Amino acid sequence: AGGRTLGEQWKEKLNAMGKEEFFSYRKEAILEVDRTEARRARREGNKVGGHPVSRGTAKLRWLVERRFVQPIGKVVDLGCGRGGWSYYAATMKNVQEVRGYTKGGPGHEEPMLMQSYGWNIVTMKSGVDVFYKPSEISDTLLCDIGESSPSAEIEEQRTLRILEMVSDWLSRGPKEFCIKILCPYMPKVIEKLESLQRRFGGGLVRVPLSRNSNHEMYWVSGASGNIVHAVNMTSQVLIGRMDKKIWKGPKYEEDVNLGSGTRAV
Ligand SMILES: Nc1ncnc2c1ncn2[C@@H]1O[C@H](CSCC[C@H](N)C(=O)O)[C@@H](O)[C@H]1O
Repeated sequence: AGGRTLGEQWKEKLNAMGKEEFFSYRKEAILEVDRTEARRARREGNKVGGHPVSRGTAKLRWLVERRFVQPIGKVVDLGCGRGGWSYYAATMKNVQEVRGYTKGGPGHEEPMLMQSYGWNIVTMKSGVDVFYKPSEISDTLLCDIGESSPSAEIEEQRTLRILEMVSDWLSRGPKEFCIKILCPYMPKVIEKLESLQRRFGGGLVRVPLSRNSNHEMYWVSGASGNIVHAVNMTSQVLIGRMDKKIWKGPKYEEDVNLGSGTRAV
């Protein structure tokens, strides 16, 4: 097929949007968690109330509850940030260890020290650029890296780089995985994904907690099916939410409770 993909058309229409229109559209009909108590928790220094460190936790929870991924054994979390995913994985029955890597530093999130349930099996290391980290054995591989750009070409290249690095870690045998695809609608990214699906399996899913201001999808081990179809479906939904007559806003949802306490190691 010649011409632009649907996702590229979405991207173009998104780039043309004015400030006010962008912030209404961003959350139109999306799923959102109420982070109010988690923000007050952060500022009180409450590490034992079960409040997630970020909105990421809820996204991994959406996926795990639908069995799109089932964390087990040694979990590696690439781009762990504050630890939203690392700490949620540590709450999972058959997870034994969680190792998170993240760059940190100015402008970026440092891992937060929490006492959510299983906190004692989490080890997050800041100051790590994963593109230069030699792969290690894992049973579960998580990766939540992807910096946005108005250019789909710049996003395409970013995504491919992630896919190349992710393929390394996947070749070390993890059968459970969950990987953010920044820009899944560009032809080269599709080509690579389709190849990766042949070798490692899985499928691409859109998480409804994602904002309409991005087209991020997760390549997850528990999913299957035609990648092109899944992607186009998302483009169509995101486009269908554009140019709304009246903005109804997001559907709110309760945040995840991660509890507290250590677990047997
Ligand atoms: N090359 C790189 N190496 C390590 N971390 C990176 C990186 N590029 C971006 N990052 C980090 O990856 C993080 C992705 S957002 C992390 C969200 C996390 N899953 C959660 O639930 O909290 C950002 O904090 C960013 O600092």
